[PDB]
Amino acid sequence: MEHVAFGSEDIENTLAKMDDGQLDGLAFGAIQLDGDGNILQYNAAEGDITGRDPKQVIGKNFFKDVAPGTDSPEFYGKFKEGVASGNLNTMFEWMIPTSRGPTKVKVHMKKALSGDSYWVFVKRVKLAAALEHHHHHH
Ligand SMILES: COc1cc(O)ccc1/C=C1N=C(/C=C/c2ccncc2)N(C)C\1=O
Repeated sequence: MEHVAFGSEDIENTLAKMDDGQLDGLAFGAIQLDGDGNILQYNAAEGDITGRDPKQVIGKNFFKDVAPGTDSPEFYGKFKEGVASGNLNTMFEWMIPTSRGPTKVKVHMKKALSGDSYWVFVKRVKLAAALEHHHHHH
């Protein structure tokens, strides 16, 4: 009846009942990974922004092709980290380097309700500028 909300208290409960059709309707990115990190689900929204295909990512790991070079303890490490505890709950910002240039965004990974899957949402942050903070060598 109501619309979906990013980082909602019942975001998983809602999506669990919703299918791929509605998922793509979302105004944000949604990616479901398995215990190993294999792309189980992929909403069109994210596929459009990033430029990746859902039926093409299916089976492939998020750090395998979906994100080459993301095999760090900050991203990949956290993913498997929570999996060991049985509740991958992490919320931080990530940099998505593209052809047009790097752009900061919001990343949220919450383990599914069934436990045999993990939800990964992504929302582009607001526009903003920045400067350099370099000093003389010491
Ligand atoms: C939450 O993070 C993401 C969500 C997504 O949906 C897609 C991507 C990323 C993150 C990253 N993607 C890349 C590189 C992609 C690439 C694609 C095609 N050719 C060369 C490189 N790097 C370095 C990332 O950190």
